[PDB]
Amino acid sequence: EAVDQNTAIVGSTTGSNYYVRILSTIDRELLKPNASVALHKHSNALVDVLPPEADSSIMMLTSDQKPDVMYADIGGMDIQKQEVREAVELPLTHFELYKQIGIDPPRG
Amino acid sequence: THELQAMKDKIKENSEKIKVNKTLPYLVSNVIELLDVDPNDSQRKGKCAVIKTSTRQTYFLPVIGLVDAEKLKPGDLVGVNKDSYLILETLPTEYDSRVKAMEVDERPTEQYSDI
Amino acid sequence: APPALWDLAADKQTLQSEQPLQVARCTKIINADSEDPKYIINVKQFAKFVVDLSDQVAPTDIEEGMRVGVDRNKYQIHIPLPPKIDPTVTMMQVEEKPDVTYSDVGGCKEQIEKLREVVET
Amino acid sequence: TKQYEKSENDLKALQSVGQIVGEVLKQLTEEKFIVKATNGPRYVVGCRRQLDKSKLKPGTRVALDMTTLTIMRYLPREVDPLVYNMSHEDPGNVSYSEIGGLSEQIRELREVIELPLTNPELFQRVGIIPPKGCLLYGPPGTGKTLLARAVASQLDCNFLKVVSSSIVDKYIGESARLIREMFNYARDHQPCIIFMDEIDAIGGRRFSEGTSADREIQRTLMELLNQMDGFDTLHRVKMIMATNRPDTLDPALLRPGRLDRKIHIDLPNEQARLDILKIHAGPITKHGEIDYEAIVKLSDGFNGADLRNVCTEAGMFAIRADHDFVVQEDFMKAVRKVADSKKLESKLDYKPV
Repeated sequence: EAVDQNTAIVGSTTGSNYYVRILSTIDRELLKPNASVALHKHSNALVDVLPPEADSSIMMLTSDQKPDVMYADIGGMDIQKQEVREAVELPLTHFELYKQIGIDPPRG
Repeated sequence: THELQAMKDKIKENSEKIKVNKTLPYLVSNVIELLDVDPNDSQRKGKCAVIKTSTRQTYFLPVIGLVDAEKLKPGDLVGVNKDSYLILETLPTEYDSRVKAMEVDERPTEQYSDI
Repeated sequence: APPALWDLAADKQTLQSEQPLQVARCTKIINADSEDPKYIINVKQFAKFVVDLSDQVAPTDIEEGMRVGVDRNKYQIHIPLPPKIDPTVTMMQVEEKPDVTYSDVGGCKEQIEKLREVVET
Repeated sequence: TKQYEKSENDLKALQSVGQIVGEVLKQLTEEKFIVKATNGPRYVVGCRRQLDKSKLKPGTRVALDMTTLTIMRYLPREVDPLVYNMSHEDPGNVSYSEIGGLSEQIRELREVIELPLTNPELFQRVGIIPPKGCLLYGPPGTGKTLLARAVASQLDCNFLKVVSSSIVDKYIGESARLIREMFNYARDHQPCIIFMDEIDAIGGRRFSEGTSADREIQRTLMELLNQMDGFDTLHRVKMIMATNRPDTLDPALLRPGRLDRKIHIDLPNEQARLDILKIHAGPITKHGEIDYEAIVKLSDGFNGADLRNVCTEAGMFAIRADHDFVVQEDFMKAVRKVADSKKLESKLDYKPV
């Protein structure tokens, strides 16, 4: 987080909270509450964050880079898919319908 | 033909520097071994090796330095000092304290012939 | 305060006696000695070193797997320290001082004497 | 004299410090690449001038400079444990015929393992999915460990044994990752084969959860599941599993997939024990008086090792007399009487399936 004007608290990638006066020309707009800010070599000064980001692990795909398996072979789970039917496609492709119905989409 | 003693003096002076820089074994370490050479993309030569530490770290180093790939596939206790990161000798062996020797005794002080 | 006044006086001699022996950290157990000059020592700081001694320490007087003092710059052998473990649950279990002597006996004579001949006799 | 100076000039190359290992994580620009030390600090550095990022890629094991930390050299693949699990060797091969029984245990495991390797077409000719593993259990009778050990040097090809002990890894028992770390080369060296003895104590139930050391267990199980639950095709690895009992493993393992087939051993028949003594009676030479069925009809309901060792113990009990060759007389006594003592502790050996 950013505690107050021109300074803020940050953990390193070694995980220790710090108190540093931030780089002068960029105070706020791109700093944000949660990001990953590149810290000065010697001082660990608050300078700039990532784009963000290329991030770190995984990161996604597993379909175009494989594998993928067709579900249409097994139809015995249809009633078990009835949830996933209404709980996946429209929740992702429509956030607006949940304003219209008056019911909030669950993450459950 | 008399320069063999002079070369013997330069290998005694430089091995005296091998006596001060072996480079001394102090920190205990462990190994990871591999062979490599670099074509580009000009052509050069060399080889690399990997290492463990007592501080859990790991390093990527041109092949040891001092003793060579002669032995071994990675073992224990490879002598290295701090930033030098070179392996002079591999000292045997193993571990540890009383885990090493559960009980090492001379023998029972009497013989079964009594009982 | 005259205790406290004399108490802060010799810190001069404590700071002068501070520089020697102060780096005796860390308490460290040894591992093996292959030949005369060489030793390998192991600590709980995770630091494990195959390293030499300070000349005040003789080879035959030292034991394997022995907590020792060391100057962690040279990683010398300063002095070995006998104790290892354990903490105050010992000092709780370990007890001292006397009280409640014989004469508190409620008249049992050779019931305590049969066990008085086993221990203090 | 000159070679010593060569080792001196060798040492003239060694004052240069060794670089730091690294894993390129991802990249940002041509001067900035996401990299992390093995101890967790993440950096962005510049490369050297010989490389192209096609020689790097994200998620790549690499090295960095010791000061500038610049990307310089690299190797794609390394690990400690892999090859050092390989080196256990079993005499035979011919130990195939030296396990005695049993055919449908012997022969079927060849069809379960061998034919998947050589002819996957015969799987797609019918259309059947290849079995990716196998399971033994017991111990009625015995030989689950040797039949494995025998087939390893018998079936040849590539095989890597998994020692079941050290996985716990003391501090930070996360080493379930090492199975992926082993599976990664199993996807590299493929095909390769894996035997596992003792899946049951690493088969912890978390039935009624308690203390701590169980939590690291059950967590080490979750990866074993997910590794076989992929998202991946392990078919070129053959997972062989045997232990005390096939009970505690919990149903997740007990289904096919993780447990592909059901194979086991029972008490070898005296007809098959007639053959188990031949491979015991082969290496031992005596006076030529033998009735194999004598010991087979006298000594009953045993195991191959139980028979052999006592049969050799009988020879050792009979050679106590210091005479060299021994007729079955002592053996019709010793093996008889000695195994009677050995069958006293045969109690409670009958375990659930």
